[PDB]
Amino acid sequence: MKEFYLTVEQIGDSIFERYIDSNGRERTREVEYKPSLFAHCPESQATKYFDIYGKPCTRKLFANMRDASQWIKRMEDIGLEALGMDDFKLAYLSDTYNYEIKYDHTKIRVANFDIEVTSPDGFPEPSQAKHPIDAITHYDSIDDRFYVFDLLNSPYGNVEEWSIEIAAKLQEQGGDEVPSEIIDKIIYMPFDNEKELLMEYLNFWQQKTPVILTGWNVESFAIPYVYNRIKNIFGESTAKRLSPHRKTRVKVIENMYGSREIITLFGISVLDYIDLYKKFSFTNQPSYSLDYISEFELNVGKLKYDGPISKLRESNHQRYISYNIIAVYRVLQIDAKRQFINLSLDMGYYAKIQIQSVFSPIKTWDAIIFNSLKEQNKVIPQGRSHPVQPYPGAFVKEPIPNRYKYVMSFDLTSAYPSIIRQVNISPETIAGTFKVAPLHDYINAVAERPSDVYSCSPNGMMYYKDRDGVVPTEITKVFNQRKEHKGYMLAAQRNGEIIKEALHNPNLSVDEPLDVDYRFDFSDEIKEKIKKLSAKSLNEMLFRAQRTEVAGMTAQINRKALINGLAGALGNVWFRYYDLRNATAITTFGQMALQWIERKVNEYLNEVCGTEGEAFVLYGDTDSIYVSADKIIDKVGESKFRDTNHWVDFLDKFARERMEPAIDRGFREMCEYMNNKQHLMFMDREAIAGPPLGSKGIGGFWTGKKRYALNVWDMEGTRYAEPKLKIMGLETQKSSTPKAVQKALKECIRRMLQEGEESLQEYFKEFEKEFRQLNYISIASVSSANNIAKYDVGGFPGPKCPFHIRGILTYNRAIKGNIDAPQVVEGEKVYVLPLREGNPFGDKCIAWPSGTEITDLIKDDVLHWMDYTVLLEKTFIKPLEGFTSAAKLDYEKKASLFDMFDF
DNA sequence: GAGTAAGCAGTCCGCG
DNA sequence: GCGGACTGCTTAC
Ligand SMILES: O=c1ccn([C@H]2C[C@H](O)[C@@H](COP(=O)(O)CP(=O)(O)OP(=O)(O)O)O2)c(=O)[nH]1
Ligand SMILES: [Ca+2]
Ligand SMILES: [Ca+2]
Ligand SMILES: [Ca+2]
Ligand SMILES: [Ca+2]
Repeated sequence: MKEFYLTVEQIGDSIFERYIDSNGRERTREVEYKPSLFAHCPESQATKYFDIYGKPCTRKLFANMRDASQWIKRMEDIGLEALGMDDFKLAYLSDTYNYEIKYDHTKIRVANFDIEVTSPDGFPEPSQAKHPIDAITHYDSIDDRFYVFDLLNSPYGNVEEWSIEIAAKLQEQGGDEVPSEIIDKIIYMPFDNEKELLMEYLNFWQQKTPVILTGWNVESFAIPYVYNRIKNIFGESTAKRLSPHRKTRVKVIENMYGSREIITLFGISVLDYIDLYKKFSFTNQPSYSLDYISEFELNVGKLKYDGPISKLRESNHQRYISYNIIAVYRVLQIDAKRQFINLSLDMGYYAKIQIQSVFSPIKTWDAIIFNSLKEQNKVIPQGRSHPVQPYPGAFVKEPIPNRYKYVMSFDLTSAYPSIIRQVNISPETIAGTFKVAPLHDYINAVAERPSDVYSCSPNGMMYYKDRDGVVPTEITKVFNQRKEHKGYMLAAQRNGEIIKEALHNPNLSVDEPLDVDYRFDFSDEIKEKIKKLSAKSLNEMLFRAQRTEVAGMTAQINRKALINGLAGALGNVWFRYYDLRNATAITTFGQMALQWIERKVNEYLNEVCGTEGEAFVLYGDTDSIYVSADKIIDKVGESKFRDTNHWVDFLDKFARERMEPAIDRGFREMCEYMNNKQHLMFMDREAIAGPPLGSKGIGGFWTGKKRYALNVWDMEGTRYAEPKLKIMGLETQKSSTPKAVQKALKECIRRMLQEGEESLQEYFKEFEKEFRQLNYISIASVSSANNIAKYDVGGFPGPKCPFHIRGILTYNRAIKGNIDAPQVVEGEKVYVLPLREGNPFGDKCIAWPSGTEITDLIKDDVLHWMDYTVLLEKTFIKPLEGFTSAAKLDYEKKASLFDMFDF
């Protein structure tokens, strides 16, 4: 097989690489790597190395990596550019794997682990590690085994062995309900003292050395706790055995809020799953506890136990160990669904970076572009310092706040990357400039055509048509990968809907789910069988379909993120190819595009409807337009339609057969106008929205920019079995809005959009009537707790103190001297509740860590003093007021002359 | 060390 | 009691 790297590190003048050899065996090697860098030379000098602008360079081959670094300094002291890859492990990887990396995941050791630590004195800080590590579950992807390290004897209690028989029993049977599919995979190792447990853990670590190290919060908790604990017991160099190359760094992160210390284990690629989740999932959760995310991603119940975690090992060791094991499994289950480890690996090897560098689009693209240019013997520029400057982004049309009955939306395929490719925007494709007209002049086709010769953006930039830039070339490769996966996700999504329609009439027989590939639209024959299947079979199929759609989602959305990342990175000063002319070329072309096509669409629709100057485009943002289809519908008359699906079919056909061509024609003209390399402005229909036919539903509404609601029947070709709400920006979409209020507001919106004013009024009355009976957590607000110290004036609120911070300060005072009350962590999320005046907390609000029940010592008082009135007004009524007034609708029956009668 | 646009809640402060 | 300037947080794209 072809060889591929596992990890690479630079240590002095040495490259340390773990790799898989041709026999598929894991190896390590120290390499005295001899780097190269480049200096411009005169034209007189024969060379095969040119920089990106075509200037000749001379190769400087250094005897070691320090030599190359010193040379960079000397070049700075002279005032001349030092060209080439300055991150030597990237050059090494590039030189060592000069071919497309084909990797095999079954040879890559992936470790998932979680430790337990009993603490009678509050949170066990990793930097101190003054408490015994009393459990470790470590899952090894190559043995496919959960290795369990269990401390029986500890200063905090001596316990009996954990029972695999009891762990496997149902909870309702006194057992721990450890999932059956992993019972046979547990290897249990009890220990009578800490020292032998850790020694045995290290010895096992050397034998099964992680390549990818993951789990939940491993980077901030488990890894540094294990390191510092081993350090304190055995010494630093023993703790250093956690590194395959016996090198570590007690690191520091430089950002915006705080000052922490994590451990860099050299020769290991750490991907804390919480970080993967935050980057790749595109959710913002009110909490990031594993219980919460597990419930969210998998619909498994919260791991139940009695009393604090600081007493769990002693009161119920049986459950303590089982839960340690289950928590490890849960991350594996989330990854089986989301597939972020697979994605990370795909991207890492594609770019030829250290795998942990997937968190940095900038690093990722620097490597991709470097490897691309090197193939053509081109020499990359030296990174330069730049001052941070703001620059303009997208256009957003101010919408008229209102209800909007029928709406058809259209949006450009991969807009920013497509602009890059259309205009040929790259550092080396710059041809010059032209004198700009005001933007509106391009929008309205009155401005002098920018160029006969070059490809242009209305920002003033000109690019070569006759040659490809490394940016367009490489962004196109990743775009095409993205396209393929979106194709799979949408097919699976459509297949899902075929299955949901078939569940309306489930057959009564014993059958099996069909062996199909959900990535491709079901054949007619498959559709026929589906119509005969049992409910059991169908639901299993729906599950499989939905798991396929999730996988395509992960793979498509994050390749999209990567390419969109390339466009944004051009405006980041740390990017080697930083250039505000290129960044601005994209955004400004985007602004023109959106407003250009708004004009063309109003023109076209006025023409086909035989009217003039009517406004069909009601709203737009970045690359999207929203079209009022009321007149399209009135033109034919609502009477002519059989059911809802009939008119959805009409507008679908209208968009595809009439509008899109007119849109295409409009953009091809703009392409010619800007003399672009390639026409790539593809604006496909997104949503088809309206009320159910015959209903009092209002279809949709806008309250302002980025704030709207649509009852959608078809989305990018997916015809839903049931209408689905498309809500953007409104409180139901915000993680700060309480759970039960999101739910309540959404149901209000659903009623407005599908049923009408009377239905809405009915529901509102009920909610206000019953809401006081909701669980306090479900009605608590959520906020990130940033810069807490800044507003802490002797335990009390300082000036300009934010509401949620004041609650944190209220919490701190009420738990002062409470030994095991959970401390709020700076930068993390809290629940927040308003308090009635005269409460025994002495302030107007309280806040405690999200995802957790509030400590029982102050829960009582919180429940008693919660201010339901304020909580409803603030989170529910006031947003609902915004929705309804914009929609010209009432949530409560207004007073009227009819009040004089008895109905 | 991907980007900008833009909405809403809240504090401070003015207002016979 | 509510506006406007201000920060903080959060979303749409
Ligand atoms: O996180 C983001 C989101 C958007 N955009 C910019 C760049 C985006 O190109 C642009 C439009 O945003 P969408 O309509 O959501 C996306 P796109 O067109 O990428 O992908 P489709 O083919 O529609 O799934 O906004 C960003 O720069 N960053
Ligand atoms: Ca735990
Ligand atoms: Ca788009
Ligand atoms: Ca059937
Ligand atoms: Ca869009």
